[PDB]
Parts: sequence; structure tokens; C-alpha cells
Amino acid sequence: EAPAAVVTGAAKRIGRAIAVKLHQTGYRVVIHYHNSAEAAVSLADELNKERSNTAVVCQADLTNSNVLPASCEEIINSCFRAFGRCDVLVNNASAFYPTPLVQGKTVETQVAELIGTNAIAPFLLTMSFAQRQSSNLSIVNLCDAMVDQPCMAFSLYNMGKHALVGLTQSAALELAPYGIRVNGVAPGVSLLPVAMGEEEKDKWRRKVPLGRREASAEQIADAVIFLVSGSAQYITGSIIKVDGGLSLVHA
Amino acid sequence: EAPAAVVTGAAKRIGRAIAVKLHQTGYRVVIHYHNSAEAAVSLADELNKERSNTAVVCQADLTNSNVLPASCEEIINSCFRAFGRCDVLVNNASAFYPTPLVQGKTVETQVAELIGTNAIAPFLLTMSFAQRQSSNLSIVNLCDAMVDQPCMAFSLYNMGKHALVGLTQSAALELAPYGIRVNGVAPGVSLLPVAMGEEEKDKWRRKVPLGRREASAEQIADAVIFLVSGSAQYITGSIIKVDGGLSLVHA
Amino acid sequence: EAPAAVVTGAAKRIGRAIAVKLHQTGYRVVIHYHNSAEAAVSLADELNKERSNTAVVCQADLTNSNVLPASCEEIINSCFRAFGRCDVLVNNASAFYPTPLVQGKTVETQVAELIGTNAIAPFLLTMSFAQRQTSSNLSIVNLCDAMVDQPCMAFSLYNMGKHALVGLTQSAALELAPYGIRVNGVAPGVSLLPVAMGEEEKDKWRRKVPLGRREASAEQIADAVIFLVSGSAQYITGSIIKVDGGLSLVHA
Amino acid sequence: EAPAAVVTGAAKRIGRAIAVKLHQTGYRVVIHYHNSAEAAVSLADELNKERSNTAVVCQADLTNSNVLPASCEEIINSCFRAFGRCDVLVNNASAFYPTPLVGKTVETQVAELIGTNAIAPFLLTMSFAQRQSNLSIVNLCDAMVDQPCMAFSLYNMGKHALVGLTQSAALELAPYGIRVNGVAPGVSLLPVAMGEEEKDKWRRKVPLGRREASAEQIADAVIFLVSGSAQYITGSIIKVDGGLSLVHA
Ligand SMILES: NC(=O)c1ccc[n+]([C@@H]2O[C@H](COP(=O)([O-])OP(=O)(O)OC[C@H]3O[C@@H](n4cnc5c(N)ncnc54)[C@H](OP(=O)(O)O)[C@@H]3O)[C@@H](O)[C@H]2O)c1
Ligand SMILES: NC(=O)c1ccc[n+]([C@@H]2O[C@H](COP(=O)([O-])OP(=O)(O)OC[C@H]3O[C@@H](n4cnc5c(N)ncnc54)[C@H](OP(=O)(O)O)[C@@H]3O)[C@@H](O)[C@H]2O)c1
Ligand SMILES: NC(=O)c1ccc[n+]([C@@H]2O[C@H](COP(=O)([O-])OP(=O)(O)OC[C@H]3O[C@@H](n4cnc5c(N)ncnc54)[C@H](OP(=O)(O)O)[C@@H]3O)[C@@H](O)[C@H]2O)c1
Ligand SMILES: NC(=O)c1ccc[n+]([C@@H]2O[C@H](COP(=O)([O-])OP(=O)(O)OC[C@H]3O[C@@H](n4cnc5c(N)ncnc54)[C@H](OP(=O)(O)O)[C@@H]3O)[C@@H](O)[C@H]2O)c1
Ligand SMILES: Nc1nc(N2CCCC2)c2c(C#Cc3ccccc3)c[nH]c2n1
Ligand SMILES: Nc1nc(N2CCCC2)c2c(C#Cc3ccccc3)c[nH]c2n1
Ligand SMILES: Nc1nc(N2CCCC2)c2c(C#Cc3ccccc3)c[nH]c2n1
Ligand SMILES: Nc1nc(N2CCCC2)c2c(C#Cc3ccccc3)c[nH]c2n1
Repeated sequence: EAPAAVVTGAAKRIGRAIAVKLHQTGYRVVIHYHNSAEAAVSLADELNKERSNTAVVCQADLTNSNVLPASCEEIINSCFRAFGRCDVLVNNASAFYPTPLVQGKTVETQVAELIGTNAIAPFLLTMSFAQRQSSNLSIVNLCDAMVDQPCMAFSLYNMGKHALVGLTQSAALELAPYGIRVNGVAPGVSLLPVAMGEEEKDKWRRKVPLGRREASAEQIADAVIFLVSGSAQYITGSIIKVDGGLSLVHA
Repeated sequence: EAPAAVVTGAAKRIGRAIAVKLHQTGYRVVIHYHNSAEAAVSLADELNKERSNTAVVCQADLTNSNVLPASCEEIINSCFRAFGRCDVLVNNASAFYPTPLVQGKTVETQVAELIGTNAIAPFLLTMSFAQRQSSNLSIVNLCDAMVDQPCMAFSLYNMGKHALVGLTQSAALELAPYGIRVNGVAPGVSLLPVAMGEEEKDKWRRKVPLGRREASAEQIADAVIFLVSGSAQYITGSIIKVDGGLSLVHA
Repeated sequence: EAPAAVVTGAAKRIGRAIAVKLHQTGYRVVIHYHNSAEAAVSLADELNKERSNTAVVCQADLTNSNVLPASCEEIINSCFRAFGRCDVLVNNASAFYPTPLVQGKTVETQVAELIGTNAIAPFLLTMSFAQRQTSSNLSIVNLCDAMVDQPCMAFSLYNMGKHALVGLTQSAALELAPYGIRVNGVAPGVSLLPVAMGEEEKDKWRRKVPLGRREASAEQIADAVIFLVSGSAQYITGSIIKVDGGLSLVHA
Repeated sequence: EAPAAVVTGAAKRIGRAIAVKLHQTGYRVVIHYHNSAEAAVSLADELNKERSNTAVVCQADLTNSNVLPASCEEIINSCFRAFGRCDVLVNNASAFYPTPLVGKTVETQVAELIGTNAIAPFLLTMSFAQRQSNLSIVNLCDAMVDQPCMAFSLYNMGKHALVGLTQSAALELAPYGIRVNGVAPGVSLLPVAMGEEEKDKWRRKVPLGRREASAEQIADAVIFLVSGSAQYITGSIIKVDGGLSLVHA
């Protein structure tokens, strides 16, 4: 019987690249989404076309609130409901926008979305994953290679990703006696929005040592797939940068 | 005019030592506290006896909630209303208890307290402090030298301290243009409670390379004093471990 | 035509596992060795029995000296001599013994062996590798140490050597990225405890590891190397992958 | 009796400022130097004019070689010879120049860059410990060690090694009451002779004040680490960089 994976924020971009890759490697997948309903269902469609009854979608807001623990438990429950098991959890969903310290979402909303999606939801999904448990159980957290050279005025976002590093380590340590490995993948710049000005994209592209290009979504997913594989059976609490050397470039 | 400082969680233990040492150095102080009202008032009394009109108290819960931004604004305000200025903020208050991943406060309450006290309140206090501004302005965040080798079952506490590192770096970068430095002090083991077990204290003491003892509250306060001083005027985004070598000791 | 890899200290243990997997993946290999001459020659024999003239041996002391630069150049040269190309370099060879700060090799000899093997020879091999250079996939993997920030008591020069190696991994990734050469590390925690260590002692270390209360196999370390040299790691450079079972996360 | 400090590479620039500050604090000082004899003697003279018999010079090359351990032992020995004790060691001496991967031989590059930045600090540390009250060592590291300058691999390997020495020695010497810490400068005291356009280019990158560190600012952190206010601090490295290491590309 095939193992099952939950991928948060999997309707598009990096998260969809990860979902697809697990599916192709033989996983059944829960495609989680928040707002992108049409993209999520469309992907579950493709993948079920490929193999019937191997994908489902699951809608959840991962903003922090008093019901977030229930929402995270229901995401995990939804994998068991659909597949009878849950082998892999990939915490990919993330809010990203500036929250300047000195001067519109209220600050309470900004805290809730940025810390919720990047850190607390990952923690709650990890609790639920562990609680509901031959096997290769693992969690992969999507981190950020630039957390120590942060974007100006992204304090909440940066605190959220730092918290996620802390979760990755704490969960690796705690869940090792249950056979559950917990690792991260830390993109540098990846998948630049089409919208973004072509000269702005080139400005950033030119900073990357390896090929003066951003990472493809495929390249990020490749590192996730490694960490979930039997090729990584002794790896836990590791975070693999996938950044083309960007984090090494001084100002 | 003497400079003024806010110290969170200043009624007892390390926060109290930081408040005393700053007051000794010539600062006027706001003693924030949550439950330790008699100790906070007694400290204020003792400090005002040394020097009239140099200490006030401010009570607030720093748990994450819809009212935390106003509470943090209140705390900074208390310093302006008493003293007419606010030069230094020390983010010392901190909830600390285990939050095991595998199963009595609800989990969402555990999240609110541990992430609120250790990260979100320090972010909101930082915003409020910055917004209100040859001065020597700075922020010192009490971090944790053991954050990369965390205690088992302390996930949320560790996440909170990692976020606080993230805040330290982000805010150092963003507030540098205003002349506000942001730094950290990372204690190892300091001031073990009297009522904790003798076997367990001996166990931990014996692990510290430098002297086989915990730090005194005054030794932690010494590093805070340095960072706020004119001897640290080029230092921002730095985190000083005060751990007797404990973090260097392998398992 | 098949790519080619140099693996230093490849006669035994982890280096041997790395050479074997690389060869199994389709690489031709230079098995570098220092003292383990029989092991190196019998390994090359086993590999060539599988595929003809896909393995050669190359002996060199990698202690720091006046002759180390030429030795390192000759290791890379031997790969070009045998196989016409050199696509991968794995810096695995390493001296490891204590050098207490406070009180019969002299200290200058300990410096030369520990800093030479762990840091200087990798630098020189990296220079020679790069100097000699869209289906190209060139890369270097340096064998680091997951416990570098919580070092063994009395192992200052070894630990200095491994820190220098992290520095090289970063500096060389930055500098060689324009040439298409990636530079990464694999950082074991405890792996393949020596056969002659008593099991009761092996178990004292084993017991510290969160993930299974055992040490890594040589093949588990090799698996990380294989990943880093693969096409699945094409945007990965300057990265160090811990393969430590969570050991570095465990407090005193 | 006043305590005594050894400061390597102390004839000029940042090492000189550290010596000056330790001397102002009440230390007797060994000013080690390699080539800057005139500056070193002039400094010793000035410090002894301020307080008699409180400074000496000591000449040594700290390039790696088979005699480096004896040279390091002799530096520590020179502090005991002059002052009867040795309380503080500051490993400041450092070679710094590019060594690209693609007149000096590479053997010589390795010897100077790895010797000065790492092996000499290790040997000096051994000699300091062996010869033994608030005893401590401060190693001058580099806040940019993880975002290094292009083509500076050996320099960078040296400073990484020095971080490892700081940790290993803090761990090992702690039972002897000897603390070991680091100060990691960002851009500091730019050469007067360096091009103004280039200086301005690097200055404008620094978040805190858009200026380099003064040598006195670096020294202030050294002074803290050797003081009685840092008696529980060992194995720590304090960046003194105005936030420069926080700035992405
Ligand atoms: N792109 C980069 O350059 C880069 C750099 C560093 C790190 N990373 C990391 O890699 C991961 C993926 O990057 P990306 O660019 O693909 O991400 P993205 O496009 O910014 O967002 C990924 C998904 O997160 C989900 N999400 C956002 N807010 C949410 C909420 N409140 N509740 C639930 N889900 C929410 C969204 O789902 P819906 O669309 O369904 O609403 C969105 O599709 C992230 O964790 C990111 O931080 C990316
Ligand atoms: N002690 C150590 O070994 C150690 C080690 C590493 C880091 N640290 C850090 O150093 C700092 C001082 O340590 P400590 O041992 O002195 O801390 P502590 O005694 O655990 O707590 C300090 C104060 O935090 C305040 N606090 C707790 N929950 C709060 C809430 N919901 N709202 C507002 N305030 C709250 C409390 O004030 P009230 O008493 O008034 O209720 C408490 O007295 C902390 O940031 C800690 O995390 C300490
Ligand atoms: N084993 C572990 O737990 C562990 C932990 C952390 C990191 N690592 C790293 O992983 C790598 C492999 O570990 P290992 O335990 O397999 O290594 P090892 O058995 O200690 O030695 C590897 C090889 O290094 C070669 N070597 C030693 N001194 C040399 C010299 N002076 N010149 C040239 N070559 C020399 C030896 O070759 P000959 O036998 O031919 O003389 C030896 O076979 C090393 O880089 C190590 O530091 C290992
Ligand atoms: N300046 C910066 O921006 C910066 C940045 C990061 C770190 N740092 C660190 O801070 C420390 C001081 O920096 P700096 O700019 O003052 O240093 P510097 O001017 O480059 O050199 C300091 C001294 O090192 C001594 N030295 C060099 N090679 C030597 C050798 N082979 N043997 C013995 N001594 C040798 C020289 O002595 P003589 O003059 O007597 O020959 C020189 O005066 C260094 O450790 C440096 O790495 C500085
Ligand atoms: N969830 C999430 N989304 C991100 N982005 C979504 C819009 C483009 C970037 C980033 C992102 C970025 C970026 C970026 C950096 C330089 C130039 C353009 C984009 C970093 N972490 C992120 N996390
Ligand atoms: N707010 C807060 N409080 C802490 N403590 C309050 C009770 C003593 C420890 C710690 C603490 C600790 C500890 C400790 C660790 C090992 C042995 C004994 C105490 C670490 N971070 C903390 N943060
Ligand atoms: N070249 C080299 N060799 C190592 N070893 C070779 C013999 C066993 C370990 C180690 C090693 C180790 C170890 C070890 C630690 C605890 C228990 C047993 C082995 C760490 N880095 C190493 N580098
Ligand atoms: N021993 C030593 N000396 C350095 N320098 C001596 C004169 C120029 C800088 C540096 C140095 C530098 C620099 C610098 C950075 C930006 C612009 C100009 C110089 C970094 N590490 C150093 N170590």
C-alpha cells in the first residue's frame, strides 16, 4: 500500500511542485489550500487522472486563532480519512509581507497571519501528526536561507521563520523516539512573480552566484524529496539551503 | 536629565537585578510585573529611597491577545508619563514550561503565553519604543544560550526564543537609521530556584565548564549594562552568551 | 561517457562507502589512500572487476608541508590521466587525535597533520580541481563534522581544522559558482565506531543519539554525498548537510 | 601589583588601540610586533612615559613553521620576564590578502594566513595556559566570516579556525579559570591611504551610522571581555560591526 503526504499551501508554486513530486514518487497526497480553491481542485484532478483516488484537497485558514489547533488536527484527520495513514507532512504554507516597526491590516492581524502560518500552524500540525500515529515517517519545514540577513521591514515574517527553525530542532529531538524525522529546506530566492518588474527581477537574479537565476520550484521540491526518502534515514534536525550561494554574498 | 529604562518582568530574579544595576548606573526605571505585585512595589520603594522619583511600576499580562498591542503601548507610555523620555527597553519577561508534542492549559493558551511573552510582546514593545522616538537609545532582549540544544518537550518556549533572535536582528537592521541599537543577552543556567531538587541542580551545575555553577543574576545584568553603555556604541544585532561555556558541552 | 570522481582516504570506512556508491552510480573513481595500501588496491580490483578500468589508486600523505601543493596537483592529475576528466572531488581523508592545550609527535607535526588533512589539502585539491576545468555537473563535497560547535575535549587542532573546512566550503562555493562548480559539505555526527572499540562503550555514545540510539552507517553518510553530487542538487551550493541522527541537538 | 597583557600586532591600528586601552585600564603590556619596529618602540616609550616600567616590545614572526611553537612560547615568556605574570592574551596579529583559487608561493600564503590567524593563536594559548586573578584570552575574529570577501579563502579558513579555537579552548581551559572569548569586527579603521570612493562605498553599507568602526570601539569590547564584569562569559564572540553582517546582497 502507498504512503500518504500532507502538503500545506500546495495549490501552486513551490507547494504544488512538492505535491506533484511526492505523488510521482508514489505518495497519495492531501493538497491543502486557503484561498486558491480552483487551483487545488484542478491539481487533485490531474493527479487522480494519473492514479485514481490518490489526491484530495483540504481547505484551512492557518492564521493564528483559538480554533487553529482544531483546524490543524482536521488537516491531519483528513489524510487518515482519505488514505488510512499519514507518513509525511510538508509545512509549506506561508504569509509574506512587510510589517514596518515605525509608521491596512491591524497589527493583531499581521501577528496572527505571519506567526500563525510560518510557525504556530507548523507546530500544531506537527503535534497532530505525531499524536495520530515498517515506516518512513517525516516532516519537512519550508524555512528561509536568508533568515540571518533579513529583508528590511519584514520583522514578523522573519520571527516566524526563526521560530520554524526552532520547531524543526525541537521536534527532531522530541519525535526521534517515535521514528519521526523532522528537517527543513531553506530556499533563497525562488520563482519570481511574473508581475514583478523585469528590471527588478534582473537586479535580484544578478546577485545569485550559481547561474544568476532564482531557484525553480522543481529544485526546491528535489530537496524535500531527498529528505523524505530512504536516502535520508539518519537525517533529522537538518536544514538544507537551496539558495545558489545567495546567503554567502556580503552587502 | 537622567535617562530612563523599561525592564519587563523586573520584580524578581534576573529582571530585578537588571533594574537595580541600571538604577545604580543612573537610570530612572519602570518596573513592569505581571503577578509579583508586592515584590515590584517593594523594589520601587527601595529604589526611590536611594533616589527620589526614580522608579515606578506598571502591571501588564504580556500573553498574546487582541489587547496586547495596547498593553505594550501602555508600558512604554508609563515611562514617558513618569520621566519624560525612554532611552532603554529590556525585554526580560518570559513564560517557561514544557509543552510536549505528544499527549492543564489549552494548547492555544500555551501558545499565547509562551509565544506572547518571549516574542510578540517584545516586538510590540519594540514598535512602541521606536515610534515614540547624542542620545544613546537601545533595546536588549533576553535570549537563551541553549536555543540550539533545547530542553526536551519545550517546543513552544524554544520557538519563542528563536523568534526573539529573529526580532533582535530584524529590529537592529531597521532601527539603525534612528540610532537605536538592538542586542541580546543569552543566559545559560542562572539562579536555580531554592525548591528545585538537589540531585537535579547538582546535575546541571556539574555540566558548566566555568566553575561548575550557575550564573548569578548580577552576572547577567553586567552584560546588559555593557550593551546599553557608551562602550557598546557600534554594537547592534549582537547576542552575548553569558553561559560559563555550557552551550559548548556535547551530550 | 562516464563522469569521474576523486575520493580522498577512500581505502576504508566512510571514504570507501563513498567511492563504492559513486562507482555504483556510474562514476569512475580515483581511490586516494595514505597507509592503507592493501585495502586501496583490493578495492580498485573489486571495482575494475565490475567495470573495466573504472578505478585507479593514488597514494599521498596529505600532511601540510612544502610538497603538499604538488601532491595535491598530482592527485587531480591522476584522475585526468586515468579518465580524461574530473567531475567530482570528495575531501574525506582526515587525521583525528587529541592535542591537549595543557600538560610522541611534536606539536608542529600535529599542526601539520591535523590542519593539513582537514583543511589545507582540501584547499589545494580544490585549487587544482578548479584550475583543470549542458550536461556538466561539477562539484566538491567536503566531509565536515556535525559536532564542531560542541567539540570533544582536548581536540582543539582537529576542531580548528574542521572549522577551517567549513570556511573553505563557503569561500569556494562563492568563488567557484561562476565556473559551474558547486561546493557543499556532509557533516557526520557519530558514524561507524571503530570495530575494536568495546560494544559497551559504543553503546554509551549510541545511547546519546535521538534517532535510534545508534551511530550512522558508512552508507548513510555516502547517501548524502550522492545526493549532493546528483542533478537533484543543481542549485545547492555552500550548504552543509548534517547526517547525525539529531546528536548535535542534544544538550549536555 | 598590576596585571599584564600580551597584545599581538600591537604597534599600530587596532592592536595599538587595544594596548593603549588596556594600559589606561591599569595593565602592563607586551607590545608584540613583526615589521613595525619604529611604531612599536615609539608606543612603548609613550606608555612608560605615562607610567614607568609598564610596557615592553617583543618581536616575532607568527608565520607557520616548525619554530612557531618556540616563538609563541617566547612571547608568553617575555611577559613573565618583564612583569612576573601574564593575565591577558589578545590574539590580534593577522595577515590579510587575497589567495584566488584559479611573488608569494602558495606554501608561503598558507603559512602566513593560517599561521597568523589560527596556528599562532593556538600555540600562544597553549603557552599561556602552560605558564600559569582574572585570566582570559580574547581572539580577534571577523563578523563577515560567513559572507566572506571574494578570493579570500585562506584568510577566511584562518578566521573560521580561530572561532573553533575560541570554543575548544574556552571548553578546555575553563577548569583552570581561564576564559576565552572573541571580538568580531566588521569594517574598522579604514586605511588613510585607501581610495576615498572605495571607503565611501563600504561606509554607506553600514546600517549604524554609515561609518566603519573606530579602533577604540573595537578595543572597548576587548576591555569588557577582560573585565570583572564578564567573569561568567567564556566561549562567546561579540560582533562589533554596526549591523553590517545583517545586510543582504
Ligand atoms: N518564493 C521564495 O523566493 C521563497 C524564499 C524563501 C523561502 N520560501 C519559502 O518556501 C515556501 C513556499 O514559497 P512560495 O513563494 O511558493 O509561497 P507563497 O506563494 O508566498 O505562499 C504559499 C501558500 O501559502 C498559503 N497561505 C498563505 N497565507 C495563508 C493562510 N493564512 N492560511 C493558509 N495558507 C496560507 C497560500 O495558500 P492559497 O494560495 O491557497 O491561499 C499560498 O498558496 C514558503 O514557506 C516560503 O516562506 C520561499
Ligand atoms: N534562568 C535561567 O537559567 C535562564 C536561562 C536562559 C534564559 N533565561 C532568560 O532570562 C530572562 C530572565 O530569566 P528568569 O529565570 O529571571 O525568568 P523567570 O523568573 O522565569 O520569569 C521572569 C518574569 O517573567 C514574567 N512573566 C511571566 N509570564 C508573564 C506574562 N504572561 N506576562 C508578563 N510577564 C510575565 C514574570 O513576572 P511576575 O513574576 O511579576 O508574574 C516573571 O517574574 C528570561 O527572558 C529567560 O527566558 C533565563
Ligand atoms: N567517524 C565519525 O564518527 C565521524 C564524525 C564526524 C566527522 N567525520 C568525518 O568523516 C570523514 C570520514 O570519517 P572516518 O571515520 O571514515 O575517517 P578515518 O577512519 O579517521 O580516516 C579516514 C582516512 O583519512 C586518511 N588519512 C588520515 N591521515 C592521513 C594523512 N596524513 N594523509 C592522507 N590521508 C590520511 C586515512 O587513510 P589511510 O587509512 O590510507 O592511511 C584514513 O583511512 C572524515 O573527514 C571525518 O572527519 C567522521
Ligand atoms: N580592519 C578591519 O576592518 C577588520 C575587519 C575584521 C577583522 N579585523 C581583525 O582585527 C584585527 C586587527 O585588524 P587590523 O586591521 O588592525 O590589522 P592589520 O593592520 O591588518 O594587521 C595587524 C598586525 O598583524 C601583524 N602581522 C601581520 N602579519 C604578521 C606575521 N607574519 N607575524 C606577526 N605579526 C603579523 C602586523 O604586524 P607589523 O605591523 O608589526 O608587521 C600588523 O600590524 C585582525 O585580527 C583583523 O583580522 C579587522
Ligand atoms: N511565503 C513566502 N513568499 C515569498 N514570496 C511570494 C511572493 C514572491 C516572494 C517569500 C520570499 C521572497 C522573496 C523575494 C525576494 C527578492 C526578490 C523577490 C522576491 C521569501 N520568503 C517568502 N515566503
Ligand atoms: N523565563 C525563563 N525561566 C527559566 N527558569 C525559571 C525557573 C528556573 C529556570 C528559564 C530557563 C531555565 C532553566 C534551567 C535549565 C536547566 C536547569 C535548571 C534551570 C531557561 N529559560 C528560562 N526562561
Ligand atoms: N577522521 C576522523 N575520524 C574519526 N574517527 C575515526 C575513528 C573513530 C572516529 C572522527 C570522529 C569520531 C568519533 C567518535 C566519537 C565518539 C565515539 C566514537 C567515535 C569525529 N571526527 C572524526 N574524524
Ligand atoms: N588583518 C586584517 N586586516 C584587514 N585590513 C587591514 C587594512 C584593510 C583591512 C582586514 C579586513 C578588512 C577590510 C576591509 C573591508 C572593506 C573595505 C576595506 C577593507 C578584514 N579582516 C582583516 N584582517
